[PDB]
Amino acid sequence: AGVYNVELRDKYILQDPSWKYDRMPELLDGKNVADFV
Amino acid sequence: PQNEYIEESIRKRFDHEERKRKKAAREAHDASLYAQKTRGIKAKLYQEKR
Amino acid sequence: ASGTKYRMTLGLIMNCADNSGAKNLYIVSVFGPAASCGDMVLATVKKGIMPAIVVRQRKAWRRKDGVYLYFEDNAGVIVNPKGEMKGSAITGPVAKECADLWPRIASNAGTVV
Amino acid sequence: HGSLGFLPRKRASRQRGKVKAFPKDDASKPVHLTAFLGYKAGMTHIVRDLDRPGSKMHKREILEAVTVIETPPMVVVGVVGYVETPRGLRSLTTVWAEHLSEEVKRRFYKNWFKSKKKAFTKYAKKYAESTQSINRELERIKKYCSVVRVLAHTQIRKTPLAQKKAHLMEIQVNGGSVADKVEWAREHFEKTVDIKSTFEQNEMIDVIGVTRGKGNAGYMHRTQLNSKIYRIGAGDDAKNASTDFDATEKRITPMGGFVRYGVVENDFVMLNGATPGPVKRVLTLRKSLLTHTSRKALEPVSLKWIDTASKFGHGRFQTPAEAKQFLGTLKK
Amino acid sequence: MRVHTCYFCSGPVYPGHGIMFVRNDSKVFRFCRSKCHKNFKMKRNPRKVAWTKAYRKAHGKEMRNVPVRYDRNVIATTLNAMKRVSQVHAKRERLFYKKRLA
Amino acid sequence: LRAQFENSNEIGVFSNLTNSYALVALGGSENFYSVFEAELGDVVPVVHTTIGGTRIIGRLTCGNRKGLLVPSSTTDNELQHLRNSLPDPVKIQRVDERLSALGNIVACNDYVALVHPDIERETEEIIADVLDVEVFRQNVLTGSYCALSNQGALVHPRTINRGSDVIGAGLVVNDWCAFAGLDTTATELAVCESIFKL
RNA sequence: AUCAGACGAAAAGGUGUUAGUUCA
RNA sequence: UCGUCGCAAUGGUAAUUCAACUUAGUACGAGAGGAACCGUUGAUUCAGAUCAUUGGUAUUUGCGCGGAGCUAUCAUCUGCUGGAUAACGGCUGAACGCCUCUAAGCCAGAAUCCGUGCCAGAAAGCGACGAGG
RNA sequence: AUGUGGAACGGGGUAUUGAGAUUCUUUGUUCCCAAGAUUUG
Repeated sequence: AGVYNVELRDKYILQDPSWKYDRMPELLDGKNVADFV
Repeated sequence: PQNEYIEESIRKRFDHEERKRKKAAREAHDASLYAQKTRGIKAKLYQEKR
Repeated sequence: ASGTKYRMTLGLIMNCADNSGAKNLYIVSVFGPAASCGDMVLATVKKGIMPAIVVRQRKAWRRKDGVYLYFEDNAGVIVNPKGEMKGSAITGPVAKECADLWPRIASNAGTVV
Repeated sequence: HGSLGFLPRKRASRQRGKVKAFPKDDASKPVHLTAFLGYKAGMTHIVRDLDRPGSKMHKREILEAVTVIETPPMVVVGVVGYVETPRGLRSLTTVWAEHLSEEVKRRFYKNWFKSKKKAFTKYAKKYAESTQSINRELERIKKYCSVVRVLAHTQIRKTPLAQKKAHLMEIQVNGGSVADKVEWAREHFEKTVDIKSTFEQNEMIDVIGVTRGKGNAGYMHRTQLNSKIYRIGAGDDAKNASTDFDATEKRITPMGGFVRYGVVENDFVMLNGATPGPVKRVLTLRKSLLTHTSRKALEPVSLKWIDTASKFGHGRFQTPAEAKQFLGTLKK
Repeated sequence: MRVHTCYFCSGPVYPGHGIMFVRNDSKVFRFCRSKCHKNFKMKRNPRKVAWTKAYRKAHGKEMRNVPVRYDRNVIATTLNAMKRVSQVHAKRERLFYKKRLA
Repeated sequence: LRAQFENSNEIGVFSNLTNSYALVALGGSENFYSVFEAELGDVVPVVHTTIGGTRIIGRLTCGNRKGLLVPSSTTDNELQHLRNSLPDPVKIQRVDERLSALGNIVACNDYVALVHPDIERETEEIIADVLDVEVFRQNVLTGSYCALSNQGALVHPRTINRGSDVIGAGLVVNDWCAFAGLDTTATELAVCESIFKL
């Protein structure tokens, strides 16, 4: 308790396991990539 | 439980008896050591009691 | 209670967002002096001493990253001394610490922010 | 002044941070350097998520008052042999490298323009003329030493600093045998090592440095502790200020260079917090004396986005490049 | 991370910089700088400020909450599309500036 | 499932239990989340996602079983992560409304939702369309005051969670399983189970 | 003698002793 | 003679910490009470501080703003750790065939002590090293 | 201390400012220049 690492990517329904374990862009060149994709 | 639950549990560590015997044998030495090491008012009270 | 106190804007006159019949509840004393955004503190009704979690805080509250956000006013939602919200329903944004301080206060809140 | 740990307060003479206590080493440890000299590039705050068990912000992004330290790769240009004596630790013999830069040679010369600039010139002569003498000096070190440290000079030329005299610090090679330490330094003589080799950036580095002179107010050497590095960005890397989230390329140098330091061109180390001493100051990044296992050291760094708002002056954008199309076409 | 737009200066807002304001009507206002925040507190009209981008746009001087499944190919295509869109926007802005100057 | 997250009995406030998935919030006890996983997590995913960094996001989560139409105050990155974390069948939507605590405001029973009396009709209809449950604008915090589910969680005294007026906050009522807090009264829990045909 | 000795808290306590006396 | 890069005789010392939510309504406890426990969040007070970013700035006498930089946790860092022990508890074991923490001894064990770390260094403390006839 | 020399200008950048001006940097110009005394060794 308090030292166990819990990953939210494991509990995913993504088709590609690699995509679920890989982060996605958030902001790029002053523009929110995550909010504009 | 209720009432004398602790007494009931006792009725229902065994090494304490062996420890008590060791303490009893060392009690004679402990009394002399405590009396010789006591200082102040406590030393006078212990001497008066003895 | 619930949650751990964190360094934030000690905004909460603490406007009683909770629908306890009081629009404003001036903070009489800080429970456990000022209370951060979402921290319950003793508050004597200013308009309309009881705990008052600051659902909205006029002072800019540094976020988790450090994003300081300032609400319209230092609104302390009225909370009963037990911990539950004294008012039927809180109004305006409800701070995340107010949810931690009292889930009922966040539950009573129409808006949680 | 209540803490007499720092009282009496007197200004530290040497600007360079002095390693009063090097980390302990053993043969099991591989031969490695314990300290690396850096320059106070800047310390803007950059966002980063915190993956920490039990954290209130577990898996939540956090803006962090981190610190960029310009770290030109250090050059080892000599060795010192330390004999364990009942009266202390004595320097047996010092074996310098054959060839030295003008900058490190300048360190010895107060003026450097005086007459002939003869620093180690005959020493360079006898070094090549009699390599066997250096072999005997190396043999004497390996035979009669316990603590081997390496002479290292700063590549200020890479940095945008007016100072020409290369700061020389006696970094200590740690791990392995004394002969192994001598061999590593000998094969590394007249060669430079990046801080990325010295520190892995997951390591907790207790950077030490001299506090600035307030105008005895300030100017005192201090040892920061519990400062894990966040990104040892190399100078050639233009993606150093571009993390995975802010993939768009951006140099660690923000708009308007750095405050009273200029741009960064060489390797740097990213580390949260602040350290004593003003901008562009020689900072002693060194291995931690204690192998602290705090969860902050255990958790890795996953930097969200590097702030690159304007240095000296004021900037409302991460880089001008994105601001070029962000604002309308200028009069020009 | 989302880059908000300033209410007064109409500029990007980065974490740590700027001021965020919340109104009684659940309205969020962002100020790019202290001067923008001071102007907002002074009830300054955004269209009445020469330096404000709102006035520049409406004066002739200038020209998704639905969740979606992640796709690596879509992100890769969008990376080049954003650069192409920015280049096209820059060319259009340059043409507009040249026409305005003439 | 009358279980309390850590020592907090506000199961509904902590988790917005719905038939398809229980909209739990991050910060709850790992064992309690596993307990919620054991009770109804398999049928109703109990992923603890703090909407907008709130541990009581379940109170404010306006996402029901058919549609995760939670308020837009939920973090976009978390919502995007939850969209990948949860199955696409749940109509995940961001309810951009002034009443950010729409889940507390709306008693979004899987059969028929019950929005707040002052809740926006368009926002209620949008939440109703995603949740596939007809909204009923009707304390204002209908979801927080009274637990709502297709199975049936009776109504507040004006009471679940040891007579707490906020039955919805105390009890995480879902069509698959009408969960509640550990402090829920035995008579109240039995009545809720009887209301839920259990 | 861990408060040596050399220059009243002192009554006592000494599973602290050294020698001897008495009864034994 | 001028420097380089170091050792340390000798002092001083610091962080005091708790507080509140999990870890907990946790084992144990009829139960209440409540461990062990685990991180996080902060905070009482005090110390050395950087001055990046921000607030103030303030003869830029540039243009109220105010650069370049300074001050301000008002932007931020930020305060160590291994043995020996006190009481007490034990092991071994005589005296006092056994027994007996103790008498020869040892271990565990205090917020105690010692060192470690930090701050200095001995203007007359030293070593290696480069450059008077 | 005869040089990628240093420094001052002509400046420019950085920002300030909110169309205008200013101030670390400069393959530009020039000044400066093997820059003199004192002190010991």
